[PDB]
Amino acid sequence: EATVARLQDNLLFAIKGISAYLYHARELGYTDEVVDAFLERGFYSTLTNVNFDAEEFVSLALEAGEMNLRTMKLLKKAHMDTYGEPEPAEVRVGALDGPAIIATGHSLKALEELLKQTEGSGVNVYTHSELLPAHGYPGLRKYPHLAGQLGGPWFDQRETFSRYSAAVLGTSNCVLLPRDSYRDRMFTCGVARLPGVEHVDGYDFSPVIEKALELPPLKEEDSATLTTGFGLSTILSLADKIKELVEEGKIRRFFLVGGCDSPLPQAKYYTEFVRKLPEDTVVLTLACGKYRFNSMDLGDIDGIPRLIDLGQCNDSIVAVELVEALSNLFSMDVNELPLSIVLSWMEQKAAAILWSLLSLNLRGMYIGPILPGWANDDIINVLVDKYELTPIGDPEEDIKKMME
Amino acid sequence: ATVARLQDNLLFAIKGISAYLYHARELGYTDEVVDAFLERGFYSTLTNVNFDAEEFVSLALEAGEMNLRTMKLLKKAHMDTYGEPEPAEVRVGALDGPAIIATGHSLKALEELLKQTEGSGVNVYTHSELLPAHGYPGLRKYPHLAGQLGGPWFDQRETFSRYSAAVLGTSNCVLLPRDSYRDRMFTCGVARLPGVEHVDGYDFSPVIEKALELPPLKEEDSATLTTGFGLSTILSLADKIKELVEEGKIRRFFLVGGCDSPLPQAKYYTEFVRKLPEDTVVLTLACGKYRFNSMDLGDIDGIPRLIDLGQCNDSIVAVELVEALSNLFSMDVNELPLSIVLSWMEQKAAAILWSLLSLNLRGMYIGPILPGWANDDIINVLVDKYELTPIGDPEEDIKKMMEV
Repeated sequence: EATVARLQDNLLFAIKGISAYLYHARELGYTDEVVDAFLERGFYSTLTNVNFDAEEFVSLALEAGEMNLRTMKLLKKAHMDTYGEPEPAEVRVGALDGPAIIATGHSLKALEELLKQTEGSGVNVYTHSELLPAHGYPGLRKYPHLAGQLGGPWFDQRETFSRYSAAVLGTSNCVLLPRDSYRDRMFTCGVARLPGVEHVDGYDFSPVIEKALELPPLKEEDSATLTTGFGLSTILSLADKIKELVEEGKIRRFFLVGGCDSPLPQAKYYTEFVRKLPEDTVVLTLACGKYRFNSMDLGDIDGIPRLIDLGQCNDSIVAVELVEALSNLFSMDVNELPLSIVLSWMEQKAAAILWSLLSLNLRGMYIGPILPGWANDDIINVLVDKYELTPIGDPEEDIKKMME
Repeated sequence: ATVARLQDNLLFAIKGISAYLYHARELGYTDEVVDAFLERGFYSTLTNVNFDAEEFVSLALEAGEMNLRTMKLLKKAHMDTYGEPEPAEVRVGALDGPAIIATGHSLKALEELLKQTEGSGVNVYTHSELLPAHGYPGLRKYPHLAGQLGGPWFDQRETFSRYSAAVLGTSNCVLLPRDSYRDRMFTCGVARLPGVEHVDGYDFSPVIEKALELPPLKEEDSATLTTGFGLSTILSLADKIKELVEEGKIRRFFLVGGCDSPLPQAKYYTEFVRKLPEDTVVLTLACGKYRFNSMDLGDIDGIPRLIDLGQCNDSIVAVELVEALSNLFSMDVNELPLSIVLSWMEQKAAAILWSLLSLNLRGMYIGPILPGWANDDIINVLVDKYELTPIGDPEEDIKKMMEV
C-alpha cells in the first residue's frame, strides 16, 4: 500500500541521520557495532518483497529512535573526550581585518585540523551555522584565531559567502550549490561535494589556506554577539537557582525550541513564538532553528539566561539528559515537568531525532514548519493520537495552550 | 534529476550489501570497513551533502567493491559453518506426509529448522533460493531435507496454494498470501507479512506444529534438479575443460542468471538457452535459472552443459572462477571465451551488477526490458561507458556473442 512505502522511506531517513552521526563518531575514532548492525537490519527491511507490515515498520522506526539516542550519546562522548565539555561562550558575529576562512557544517574534526593548520599564518577561521557550538568546547576555543561567527543559518550561505572575500569550506551537512561569485573560492571536505569545487584530500587544508591568502582581506565591520556552548555541567551546576526560582513561580516554564531549519515562510513561527513568550520563561535551543531568535535580547531571569544554546543537532542527547536531571531534581515524572517542546523538524534531515523523542514517550510536542504528516490512518491518526503530537499554529494561541 | 536517480541507485546497492552483511552477521562474521562504507554511503545521500553526479558514480563503484568484499565474507561464513558446496541431486515433488516449505535466501534459518525437525516426521522442502542449500555437506546431511518443491519466488501463491504444508519465508522475495494458505504460513528473520505469524528468533515450533495439524502431502511423480557446483569442484575439473576448449569441443561459457519476475519479456531467458548451440556451457545463478534449469542440456565429455553456481550471493565464486580461468589459459580476463547475460532488477540486484562493473567486465547483456527503460538515464549512462548491451532477440544476440 501507500503507507508501507511512506513508512519505509521515513525509516530510511532515520537511518540516514543515524549514519551521519555514526560517520562523524568514526572520524573521531568511536564506533558502536550494535548501531551498525541495526543499520544493516533496518535498511535491509526495506528491500522489495521482504516486509509488508506497517506496524512492524513503526516498531522499526522506534528502534531507530533508540539507536539514534545511542549514537548521539556516543558522538557527544567523542566530542567531549577530544575537545572537552562545552562551557558557555560569547561569540563575535562580524568580520575582523585580515585573510579569512569560513567553515560551515557539523564536523569538529575538520575544524580542529584547520585550526591546527592555520596557527601563525594570520588567517581568521570563522564558524557558520552548526559550527557555531564549537566556540564552547575548551579544546577549540583555545585557538585564538578561531575568530568568531560569520553568517547565521545554513540556508543564508550563498548570501554570506557572497559578501566576504574569504575562503569557504563546507565540512558536512547543509551545503548548497555555489554562486559563481564564490564557486572558485569554495572548498569541501569529508562527505560534502559540489560539482566544480575542489575537494580537500583527507584533512590537508593547504588549498584553502593558500586561497585565503590570495584573496583581498576582510575589513572589520560593526559586529554583534551570540552565546553558545551551554554544556550540561554548566546547566545542572545552576540547579539550586532553578529550583528556588521555579518553586516561587518566578520561572514559569521551560520551552525547548529548535531543530533543523529551512527558508520556509511558515518557519517565521519560531521567531514570533519566542518573541511572544512571556519574560518569565526560559528557552532551550539547539541546531539551526536557533538562528530564528538567538540574536534577540531576551535578557536574564535572576542571572539565569532566558536563552540557553545547547549546541548543534547531535546535541539533542544533552537535552534528554537535562530533563532526567530536572525530573530527579524535582522528584517529578518526566511529563510533570514545566516543559513544553516546540520542534523545528525536517522530514529528511531530522527524522531520527523525532523518533528518538517518541521512543521516550514524550507526549504533546509541537512539530516543524510544514507537516509531512503521512495523511493515512495508522500513521497520522493512530500514531499522532497515541503520542498527541501537535501541529504548530498561531504563536499567541500556542503559548496560551502551553502555559495554562 | 540525475542526482536523485543516482542517490536511489547507490541506495539500492547499499540495500544488497546490507542484506548480505546481515546474513553474515547472523552467522557471526563482521567486516568493519563495509560497515564504515555503509555509514558513508547513507550519509552521502542526505539532501544537502553531495550534489556531484560523477562522485555518485564513484560511490556506486565503491559499492560494487564493498559488495564483492561482503559477498566474499558471507561465502566464507557459509563455508566455515556448512562446508564447501558439492554437486547435488535434488528431488522436485512432494513425499507423502507432513511438510514444511522454506523459502528465502539465508541458510541459518534452514539449518535451525532441520536441526529442530529430526525425528518429528515432517518433510522439509526448499523453494527458490534455498535450492542451493542441498549442496552444502553440513546441511544436506539431514535426511529429512526431502528436496525442492516449486521454483522461482513468484511461484509461491501457486505452489503454496496446491500443497497443504506449512510455509516458512526466511528472507527476500515473499509476497502477500492468498486466503487459501494465509493461516499456514510463517516468517522469521527480516521478512514480514500482515496477518502472518513471525517466529521469535529461530524458534520454529509453531511451524512444525502446523505441519502436523495439516492434512499430509501425497506422493509425487518426481523430477530432478542439480545444484551446488562449488568452486573447488569446478577447478578440480580445470585440466579437463582446458583440454576440451583447446580441442574446440566446447566453444563458450555463458553466464546466464539473476533476478526474475512474472514479466513476459523474461521469457527471453527460456528461448536464449533453448537456442544455445550444443557446444557451450551455461553457468547459472539466482532464481532466473528456473527459466531453464529443468531443461535437458546434456553433457560435453562429462562436463555438464548447465552448472548451477547456486544463489545470488554466490556471484563471488563466479568472480573467482574467471580469475582461475585467466591464470589457467594465460589470458587476460576480457579475451576469455565468456559471455554474460544478466537477468537484472535495479531494486533487487544493483549490488552484483556494480560489483561486476568494479571489475571492469566489458560488454555484458542486461536484464529484461521494461518499456520505460528506453528513456531511463541509468541504462543509457551504463551502456555508453561499459558497453552494456540490452537484450533483443535470443538468436541474434547469441549470433553476435559467438562470432568474436
